[PDB]
Amino acid sequence: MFDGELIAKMVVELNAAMTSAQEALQFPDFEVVQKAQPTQQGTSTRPTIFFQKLFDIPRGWPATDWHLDNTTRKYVEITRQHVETTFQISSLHWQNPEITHVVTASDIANYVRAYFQARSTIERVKELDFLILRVSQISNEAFENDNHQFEFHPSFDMVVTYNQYIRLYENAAYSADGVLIGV
Amino acid sequence: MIPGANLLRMAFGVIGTQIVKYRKFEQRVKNDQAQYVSMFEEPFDLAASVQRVRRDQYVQFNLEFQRNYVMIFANFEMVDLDRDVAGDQFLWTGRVFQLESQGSWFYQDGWGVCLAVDIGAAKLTDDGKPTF
Repeated sequence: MFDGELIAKMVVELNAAMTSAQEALQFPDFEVVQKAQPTQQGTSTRPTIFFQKLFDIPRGWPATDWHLDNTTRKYVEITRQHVETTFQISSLHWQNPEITHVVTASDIANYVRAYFQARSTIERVKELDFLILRVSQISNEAFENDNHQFEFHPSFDMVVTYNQYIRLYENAAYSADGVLIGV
Repeated sequence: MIPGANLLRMAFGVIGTQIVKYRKFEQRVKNDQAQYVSMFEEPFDLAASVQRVRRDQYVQFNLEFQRNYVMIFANFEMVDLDRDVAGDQFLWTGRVFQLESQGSWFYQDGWGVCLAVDIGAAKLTDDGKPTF
């Protein structure tokens, strides 16, 4: 019930990180896209950042709070589950040998990581209802693109922690009818 | 010259020809959630031969699937998936198809052959026409 809103907020933050990445070092434009496109649509020549969902690890038992609706005398139970999702964040930017202001795709991924681990961005993301854990590795790997050249597709896993709320119903009671029996 | 001219144009003289509703890619933008949304040119009728391809059912994740294929020979420039470009789309028998392979031959000869997958049922117009 949250991956839509989370993906929207993550897209906003990723586009902000790309706008900042345009300032320190320079690329021709950028894009931020989801890797598994639900319809047939191509990879972009421009330097882009991809993101994808990988896991979802619930953390701790669900916490159930009880809220009275006061109208129908029904205890609405609110089950909050803490969630650590894992986002595979990758980058793609072909390297031109002729140009001199070179910025490999590993560097764009590294800047995204370092931006998303700074304390100010952490506090902003906190104000946007989730947070970010540590990124412990950035894997720069080589492959062949469709032009039979060599390209790097670095990627790292970013753990994003938040809560998701479930609303259900339960019956209330305002009485105590005991039976005091004698041994 | 034979690799010039148009071999499919003369081949259409003897064999029959189906009419498909072709539609060409125009631009493509990211909506919210970073998925791209494709948009296209105006649809237009195309004269083509749409032969079958043997489609076989398979199993994935313990379910059963099947990919529906048609091989279209058309006298037009047909482009599928490309860097910064999405594939084209044609309507036939109330079914949407998008190109998957690309037999080229256009700039050589003017015609082309493409393998196209089915996508789903067509939208039905108020008058009953099987077009979007």
